[PDB]
Amino acid sequence: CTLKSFTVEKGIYQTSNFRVQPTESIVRFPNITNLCPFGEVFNATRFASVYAWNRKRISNCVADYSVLYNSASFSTFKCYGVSPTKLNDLCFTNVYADSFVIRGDEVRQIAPGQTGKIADYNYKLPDDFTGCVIAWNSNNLDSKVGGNYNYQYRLFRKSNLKPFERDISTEIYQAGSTPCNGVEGFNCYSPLQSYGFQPTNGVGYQPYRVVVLSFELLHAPATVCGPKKSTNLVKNKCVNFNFNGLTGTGVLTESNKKFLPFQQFGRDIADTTDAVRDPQTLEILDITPCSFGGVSVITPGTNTSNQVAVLYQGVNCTEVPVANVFQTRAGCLIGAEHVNNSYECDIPIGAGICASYQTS
Amino acid sequence: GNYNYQYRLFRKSNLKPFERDISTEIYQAGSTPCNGVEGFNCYSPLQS
Amino acid sequence: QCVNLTTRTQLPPAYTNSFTRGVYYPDKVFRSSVLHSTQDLFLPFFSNVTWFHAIKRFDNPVLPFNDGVYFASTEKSNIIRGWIFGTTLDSKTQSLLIVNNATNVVIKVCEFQFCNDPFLGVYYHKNNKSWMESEFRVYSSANNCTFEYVSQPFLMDLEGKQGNFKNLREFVFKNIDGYFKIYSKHTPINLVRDLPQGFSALEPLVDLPIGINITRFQTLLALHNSSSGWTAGAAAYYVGYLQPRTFLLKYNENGTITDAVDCALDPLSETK
Ligand SMILES: *[C@@H]1O[C@H](CO)[C@@H](O[C@@H]2O[C@H](CO)[C@@H](O)[C@H](O)[C@H]2NC(C)=O)[C@H](O)[C@H]1NC(C)=O
Ligand SMILES: *[C@@H]1O[C@H](CO)[C@@H](O[C@@H]2O[C@H](CO)[C@@H](O)[C@H](O)[C@H]2NC(C)=O)[C@H](O)[C@H]1NC(C)=O
Ligand SMILES: *[C@@H]1O[C@H](CO)[C@@H](O[C@@H]2O[C@H](CO)[C@@H](O)[C@H](O)[C@H]2NC(C)=O)[C@H](O)[C@H]1NC(C)=O
Ligand SMILES: *[C@@H]1O[C@H](CO)[C@@H](O)[C@H](O)[C@H]1NC(C)=O
Ligand SMILES: *[C@@H]1O[C@H](CO)[C@@H](O)[C@H](O)[C@H]1NC(C)=O
Ligand SMILES: *[C@@H]1O[C@H](CO)[C@@H](O)[C@H](O)[C@H]1NC(C)=O
Ligand SMILES: *[C@@H]1O[C@H](CO)[C@@H](O)[C@H](O)[C@H]1NC(C)=O
Ligand SMILES: *[C@@H]1O[C@H](CO)[C@@H](O)[C@H](O)[C@H]1NC(C)=O
Repeated sequence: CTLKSFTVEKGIYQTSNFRVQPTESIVRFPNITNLCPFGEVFNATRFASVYAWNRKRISNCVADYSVLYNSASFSTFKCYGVSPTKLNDLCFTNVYADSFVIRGDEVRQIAPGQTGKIADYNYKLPDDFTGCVIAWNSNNLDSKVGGNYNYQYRLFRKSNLKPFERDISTEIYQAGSTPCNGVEGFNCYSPLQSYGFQPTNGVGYQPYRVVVLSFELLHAPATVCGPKKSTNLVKNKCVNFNFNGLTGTGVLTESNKKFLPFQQFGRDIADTTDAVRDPQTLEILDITPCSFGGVSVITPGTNTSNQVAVLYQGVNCTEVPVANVFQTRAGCLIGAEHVNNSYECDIPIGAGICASYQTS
Repeated sequence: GNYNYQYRLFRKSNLKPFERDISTEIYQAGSTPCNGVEGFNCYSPLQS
Repeated sequence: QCVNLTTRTQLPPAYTNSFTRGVYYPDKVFRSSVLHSTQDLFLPFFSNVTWFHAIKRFDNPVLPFNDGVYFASTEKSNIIRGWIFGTTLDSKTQSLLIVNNATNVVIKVCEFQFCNDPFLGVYYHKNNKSWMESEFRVYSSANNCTFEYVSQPFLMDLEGKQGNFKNLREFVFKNIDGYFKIYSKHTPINLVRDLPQGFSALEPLVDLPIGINITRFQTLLALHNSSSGWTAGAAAYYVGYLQPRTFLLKYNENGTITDAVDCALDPLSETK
């Protein structure tokens, strides 16, 4: 097929370059670390309303999501940027966390580009919003038997405010153009109205505890993203590895060399990576490429016979099955029987070894 | 409100070129399986 | 309160030359018995480093900042404590504070207000030679801020006047694409206080991922109440500016830098 002909004459040919096939792949990265203390916020004494929802800055920590996400302790969930399943893989420079408790009957107005009492006066989101919004049913504790009127919400507002621009001043709202005189008067309203949450409330009237997690992109280096896993290392196999973001394929072996406690990567004069420090345990490993070499076919002319021999170059042929035998300095040759007798060369192989056709 | 048009907001992952889905079974956002058709993470795979 | 000093002396910028200094590890890579060539920001050889004497006698103006800086000081009893970083440093732009305590050093990135002479003077007490600090008057509180960090301190010996100044602190500060990188080394000498010959490598210490525009900085040093009101001992330091150049470096067998040469100095160097 290679020679593009139906006749082959005496002589060795080269083709079909050979390389060992890897088995599996591995990942190895530093231990879990300063995880963010957002749990105490979720497990706090007093939670916020929608007029003054808790806005907090989160940075310089890892925020565990999957354990909290897949836990059944949530009610509804909506990520607007990407699939939540890979939330751990996107890193945020800084996270704006917005935690509050409201009545679920207006939860549809939480989403950006929605109209409602809570989506027009106090709580707003931009059209290009990205952050994820999570809500949990919380009628058990937020509700009060006598009516939890400590909670309040911005009932009124003259002009709609920009997203994330909370106003906590409670100046007497002027419904009409008539001037307002005194603390209370005609066309004078209290902007904040008290929530009513009770165990006797039905669906929607049950309070919802909601967290919205927006974040800033690329103006400063990303810092906050979920934890990442790893698998136990293996040795003496041509495998794939992702060490400190460097992906490679090779065989891992122990090393007698000693790095400085600050360098991680070993390089040669040819400027390629050959020694790596494990991130979990402090040790130094050498990387050897798994074997590769072109194949040679030795054959008399197809006029004579059809039997052939195969030579693997630069391969110890204890490693041939992973793809009569005889090893020479040029590689391992199979299909031919070597003899103690000596003749003149007919077809050369190398290192003084020549092959020929002779009787049987 | 012409909500007559839907779109598959929820799916396992991306798809090959030139395939379409008709199945509308309950989504599984959480690793915990959702028995029945309701509960936590038991979302419909469509949005209006 | 904002206390200011009256007993200090101003001196013209003294000129000195390092003859070998300003070499650090450019990255985290192991190389053995090899010669490498790299292009990066280094302190030019044989340059005009500026010498400031702080011996009662203060000399700490605001110095320009560009492409990092090289700061080297020898001093015993630890009168130097840190620095500040920013562009206007007046309660309206993000500011950075470095201050080395005998306890764990603290790193802060916040808004800040500053006095005309802010410092961390320690009142001398006859009861204990290493008395606690008294007047640390830099700021009370500006507002909500961004970044806080704590780490172990760098040196020791709050007191001592040994004949051989075992304290040589060399630092290089860089700020690249939102990372503030610090390279540090602490080496002793037993000879004259001037810049030594020889060769040494500055191992990397830390990088802080905040991301700000820094254009000016100022050093922070403490002060004693020992005599005549406010009088300190003897201290000095040297400031030098970086430039983009290509260096040739020699990694030894053990993996440690042993020699370097500048490829823009003289024809012999570049033909090397
Ligand atoms: C908030 O408090 C609840 C109540 O204890 C925590 O829920 C428990 O969390 C521990 C942590 O491992 C689990 O072992 C328990 O099984 C949980 N309780 C139940 C009933 O399953 C919750 O974890 C706390 N929040 C955070 C972020 O830790
Ligand atoms: C500390 O909080 C104050 C109050 O929210 C912040 O000042 C406000 O910042 C927003 C965002 O630019 C402005 O719209 C307001 O006008 C600011 N208020 C005033 C009175 O000027 C301030 O930015 C916060 N500091 C930090 C470092 O985040
Ligand atoms: C570089 O490493 C070698 C070994 O990897 C060090 O050689 C050892 O040195 C100690 C003290 O001089 C001897 O006790 C050992 O017998 C030496 N072992 C070998 C194998 O040489 C060498 O000291 C290191 N370089 C420096 C500057 O210390
Ligand atoms: C084989 O070789 C002989 C002589 O060299 C020739 O006559 C014959 O045609 C050849 N056969 C084929 C199939 O090439
Ligand atoms: C092949 O491998 C075996 C065992 O690993 C060894 O004894 C032999 O010397 C090797 N031969 C070559 C040519 O590498
Ligand atoms: C070649 O001769 C040696 C020595 O006589 C013997 O050990 C070996 O088995 C012989 N090999 C063959 C293939 O005849
Ligand atoms: C460096 O300092 C020396 C000594 O003061 C001076 O002669 C020389 O001109 C200076 N070179 C500069 C400033 O480039
Ligand atoms: C940061 O400071 C620079 C230098 O004065 C100035 O352009 C501006 O104040 C800031 N620029 C950017 C890009 O942040």
